[PDB]
Amino acid sequence: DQVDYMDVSTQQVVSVGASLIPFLEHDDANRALMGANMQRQAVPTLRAD
Amino acid sequence: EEFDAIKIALASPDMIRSWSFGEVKKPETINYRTFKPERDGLFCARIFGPVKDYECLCGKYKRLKHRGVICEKCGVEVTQTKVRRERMGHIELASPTAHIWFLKSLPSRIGLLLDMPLRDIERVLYFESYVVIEGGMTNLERQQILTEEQYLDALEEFGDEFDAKMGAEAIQALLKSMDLEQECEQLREELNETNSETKRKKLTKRIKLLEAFVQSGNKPEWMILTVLPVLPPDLRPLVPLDGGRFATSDLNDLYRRVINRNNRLKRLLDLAAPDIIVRNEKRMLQEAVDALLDNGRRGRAITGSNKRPLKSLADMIKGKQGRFRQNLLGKRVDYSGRSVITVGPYLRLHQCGLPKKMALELFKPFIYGKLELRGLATTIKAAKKMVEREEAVVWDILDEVIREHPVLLNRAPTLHRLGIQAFEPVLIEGKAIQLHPLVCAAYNADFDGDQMAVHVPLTLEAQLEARALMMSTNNILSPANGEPIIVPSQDVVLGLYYMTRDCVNAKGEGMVLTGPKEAERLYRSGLASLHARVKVRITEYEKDANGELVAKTSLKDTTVGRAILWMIVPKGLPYSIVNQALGKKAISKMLNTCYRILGLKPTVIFADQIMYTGFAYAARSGASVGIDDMVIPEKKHEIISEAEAEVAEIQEQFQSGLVTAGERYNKVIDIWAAANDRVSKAMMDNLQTETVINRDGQEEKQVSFNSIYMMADSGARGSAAQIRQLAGMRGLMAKPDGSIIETPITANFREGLNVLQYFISTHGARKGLADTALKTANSGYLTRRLVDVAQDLVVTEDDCGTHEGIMMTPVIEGGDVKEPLRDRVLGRVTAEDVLKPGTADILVPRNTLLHEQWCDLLEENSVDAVKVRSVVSCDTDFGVCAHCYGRDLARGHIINKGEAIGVIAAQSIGEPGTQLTMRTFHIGGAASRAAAESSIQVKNKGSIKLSNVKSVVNSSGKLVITSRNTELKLIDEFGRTKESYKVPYGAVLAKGDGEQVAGGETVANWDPHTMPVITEVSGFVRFTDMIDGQTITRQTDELTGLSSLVVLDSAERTAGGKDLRPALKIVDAQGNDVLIPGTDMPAQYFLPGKAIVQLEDGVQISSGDTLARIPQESGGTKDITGGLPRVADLFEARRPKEPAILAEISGIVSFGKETKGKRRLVITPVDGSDPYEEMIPKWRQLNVFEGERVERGDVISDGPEAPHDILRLRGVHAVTRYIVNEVQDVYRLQGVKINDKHIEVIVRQMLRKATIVNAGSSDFLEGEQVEYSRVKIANRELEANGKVGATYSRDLLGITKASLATESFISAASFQETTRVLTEAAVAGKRDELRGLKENVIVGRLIPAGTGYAYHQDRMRRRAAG
RNA sequence: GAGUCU
Ligand SMILES: [Mg+2]
Ligand SMILES: [Mg+2]
Ligand SMILES: [Zn+2]
Ligand SMILES: [Zn+2]
Repeated sequence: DQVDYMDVSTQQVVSVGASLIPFLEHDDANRALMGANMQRQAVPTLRAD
Repeated sequence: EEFDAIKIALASPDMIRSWSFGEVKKPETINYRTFKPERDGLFCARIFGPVKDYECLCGKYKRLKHRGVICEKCGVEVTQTKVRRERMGHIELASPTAHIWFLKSLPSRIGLLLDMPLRDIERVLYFESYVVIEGGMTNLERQQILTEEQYLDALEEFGDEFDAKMGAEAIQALLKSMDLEQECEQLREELNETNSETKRKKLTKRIKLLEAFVQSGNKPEWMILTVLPVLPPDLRPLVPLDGGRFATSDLNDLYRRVINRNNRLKRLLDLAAPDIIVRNEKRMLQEAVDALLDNGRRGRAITGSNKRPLKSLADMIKGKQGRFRQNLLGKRVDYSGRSVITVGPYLRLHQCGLPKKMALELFKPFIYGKLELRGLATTIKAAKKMVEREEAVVWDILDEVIREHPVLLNRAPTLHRLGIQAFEPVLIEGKAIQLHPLVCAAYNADFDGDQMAVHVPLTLEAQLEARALMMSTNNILSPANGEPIIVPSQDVVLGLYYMTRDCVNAKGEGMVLTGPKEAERLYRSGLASLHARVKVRITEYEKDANGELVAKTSLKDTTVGRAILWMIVPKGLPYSIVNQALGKKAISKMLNTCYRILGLKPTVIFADQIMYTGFAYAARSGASVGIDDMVIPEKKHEIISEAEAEVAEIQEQFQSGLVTAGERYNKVIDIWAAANDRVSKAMMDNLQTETVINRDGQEEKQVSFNSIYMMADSGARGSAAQIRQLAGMRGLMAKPDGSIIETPITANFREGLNVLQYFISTHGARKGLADTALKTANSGYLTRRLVDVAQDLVVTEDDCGTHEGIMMTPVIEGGDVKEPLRDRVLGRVTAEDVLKPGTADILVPRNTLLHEQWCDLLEENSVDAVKVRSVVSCDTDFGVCAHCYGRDLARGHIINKGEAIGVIAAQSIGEPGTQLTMRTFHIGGAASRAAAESSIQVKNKGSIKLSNVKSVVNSSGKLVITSRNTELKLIDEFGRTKESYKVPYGAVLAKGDGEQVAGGETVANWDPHTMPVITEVSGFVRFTDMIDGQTITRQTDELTGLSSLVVLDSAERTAGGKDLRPALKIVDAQGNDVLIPGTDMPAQYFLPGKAIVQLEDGVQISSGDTLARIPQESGGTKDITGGLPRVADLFEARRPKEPAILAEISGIVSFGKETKGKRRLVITPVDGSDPYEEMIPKWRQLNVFEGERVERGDVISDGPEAPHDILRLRGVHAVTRYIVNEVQDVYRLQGVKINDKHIEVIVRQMLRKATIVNAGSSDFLEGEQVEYSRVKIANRELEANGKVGATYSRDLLGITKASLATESFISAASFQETTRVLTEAAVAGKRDELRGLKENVIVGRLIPAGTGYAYHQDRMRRRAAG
């Protein structure tokens, strides 16, 4: 009865970069940071897989 | 070109014109259409020279046909265009302008010399007020300022009777009129009567200047410039951008402002304009000259177009982007490249993969040289095209040049010398550098995209220097610590680990093999596991008393895999070395053993073979990482629910108001931190001994072959700490503050963190990565400070003939001995003849190396402490002797003459600071302190031996300690210290001093999160200066009403009770004071800030009761970041905020008079009847109880020691040991290995200078601090020839000051403070004779150390002979 | 100014 509100989605504390990391829940924050940063550096290939 | 030294002085107006080759009288540059030098412009050809080589402007005289011809038409000398960067110019300023560096650079120089305030001088410069230059009748005083109104007074009354003027002219005439000889005498003779501190300091500095001003040949006139020199054009170039746009230096823009205002001033003087107009122009001239020289110093810097300020001359000299730090103590280099590095696990340790096309561009001149020799190319242009076409013949010749021609490989950051290593190049197919895995530790190079720089040693000397010094195979041990840096990691450790370790039966258990080769036969044949227990015949060679190896054959019970590894093992090592299951720590000992037994060659081949087999058997193993490999204990949810209930209990007691906020904070962290230990011990117990296997007998168990376990147990990568986060519990996370978050993460990475657990984890993630970016530079700045002080120091002499050294007791600290005597004393000349216990036969000679052999004999006889020759005690003036330093830790043998120790020392200290700032920061997620030291448990039986302890017995019947620095020893049967602890203040001892204890006994017990104040007398409690609201506060509860009192400090205190000290006074039943047994001290314990008190006024107490409880909140996890500032402060020799007081002279104490609480000590020694008096603060409870035989350097106030007080009272060896122990304790907390000798090196540089007390027989006389080396060279001739002996005192210096105190001003201006160094050197007329390394690095000469050592001393005999 | 190795 004391509850007033609730988080809308499971994803809301995270960014767009970090939302695309699978199993982010099991990654240390420190490596997750670089992963989302390097995901941005990923050159697109000849065949989009 | 070659020369002896460089000298600095002020430029005379006359001297400025000598450098000039014409006056620039116009601010014009170039004609916009016909782009040429303008008529007497800033880029004039008539003044600075022609734009093309040997070509006048008009073009009448071309080429060398006209050699030294000055064209009559345009007026231009037919010379090289080289002359345009070399010839300078000048500007005849119509009016004098002050030189900002001899005005603003404090001390003011012009003001310090005039004894006239800078404010007063500036008023004269900007024409606010007149200054009297020479008041004819002394009605008007000299150097007295007159306002514009006050000038008008004297003008009507006196007129010519006084000469007061205004502007730079007035300060220059003021500097002209002053006599240096007459004023200097007067200052000497009138210092006699007063003699204070700051008068005698400033009046003596004025004498030093006046005398040095005379001896320098400088005039005070020249502080003000009448002539302004111009920089040569090519040094401030107007060149064309490819497009039509041009570009120019910011100096051209500042020169133009100066010339415009100077030419206009000449015009307004020509026009005899009113003075109001003329003054504005003279202010603007001062502003433009001051902006030219140093832009941002006098006022707001003049900005150009970009909004940024114009870069001045001073700016191209001063600091980081100045010539010194960027284009002179460091350079861009020919025959260099780089690329992304990648493994070469096939390579040998002396090799590296160098790409084809890289090596082709690198070695171009050597190919053109071979192509002409073999007769393939006629000329170089022809050879260039052969190489550009990449002909088949060229690859063969390239291949020829590179054989036996080494290449240097470098990584950023270059923290220590091993950051550069030489290899033999191997040409490879791809574009990526291949690096040898074993040298990866020195570079700190991982292959996740590191890049490395390539350099070609061109000259033969450089080929030999590369191969003899900097080759990878010569550089195995660390110069910081005598241990190998070349040590297998990762796959290699895991592979030898998998090989050696055994397993129950397995395939083919208890078999019997002919040799190590039949073991490889059964494994490759597929009949035995590497883990089968087997008897094998192995023949070990062990080395005899002489050089010869003795062969011994024996049946050995080992696994198949262990037999196979013996094949790698060279002959000379026992088989005992490969009989255990090998981890990283053991494999490092194998190469260290092998290095000391066999030599360099065997180790290099052994190290390689270990690498090869380690990788290959790691690959065989197929070791892997699955989610099931991360075993969680079944009892995790059990541990957490118990530990949750314990923490809920303190928070429920907090809501009641029983336990406070700070108490709960420390108390809750202890419960969670022991719960993390509980889950982790459960995890490692259900992980390590989890394999329960059936043998051919029935059933037993062994260590688990869980893949992750093997990886952390072998030490290949990860540790038990990391496995907690994986399988166990993540633990307490750190706040970005450093203080620990009260809610820890219960979960692990296998189970997954939830939304909040992640959010909490990110606090610690960001703060770690933050220190990797920011705090690295405080650490790297230490490296730099350390290097600049030790730079110049080199091994000069073989043996100094000094008898002295530092006594090294073993670091036995905190139960387990932290550093043996053996480790601390190894590779060091025995100072004194140090024999065995029974003093009836010498064991070790005085001037002799400590080899591992002699160090083992020290343990046999149990040598306790050993006096050892140190760098600090060396009596070499020039540098250090080889003996005092000892063994080169990197080489394992006596240090060579010529080796640069200063730099090696700085680097070893600096590097681990710097690299550890990046290490457990990227890798750090969590916090892991465990500072809950409740109770000492003694482990061996012993007699209890306390020292520096004064306890008092309490009502309970317990020995309570009332001394701060109490130590607890553990004395064995014969009577020697095994274990050592710190027993703190207000601690309860189980057994007092001398009593026997058993092993595993709590010998001491106390409360960690509180520092009690305990009494020494019994009776009642009195409240003194404890007024409510001013000094203390109060808070109460309900029905009955329990109130606690909380003492406010100066932060939470009003101005009313500032000079009131709050203290709990002891009294008896009557109401009178209670004397502390055997002393005239009425009992009074001073309570400090934040001190919580539960006993209120009028409460009966016994001796040993706790009066007040001072909070002890320190929940920061101490990483490199929290301890490094301590290191910096120690090396910089800072007194703390509260230095502990020490006795200056040995003798009988008598306490004296008092100043409203503040104590005096009129101590009158037995021999020295003359007294020494010193004031003491009120609140300092003293350790000494007066009237007692106190010696030099006895702790009177408890508290931290100034290193200054240590050196002053207890000599050099005392202060050296304070610095080494205090600094080294900080690196020992982090597990960093730095030999004591490296700290000793820098401490020697700190103990460089010395103040001369008694008069000499030169010109030291009194107060003048000079270097130690110099005063001793005088004392050598004085002790023999005679005359007045010079009494002395050695002084301590911080790094940053000792670096600036060096006589080489080029060393000083290259370190920091460039603006100040140059001006103080210019005024003294100092001459730098280029002594140290910095100086010769600057001039681009051979280092006067290392390989050039030989060469520099050969020039020095040419100088002596005639 | 946006990055890469520490
Ligand atoms: Mg790494
Ligand atoms: Mg890397
Ligand atoms: Zn001409
Ligand atoms: Zn010496």
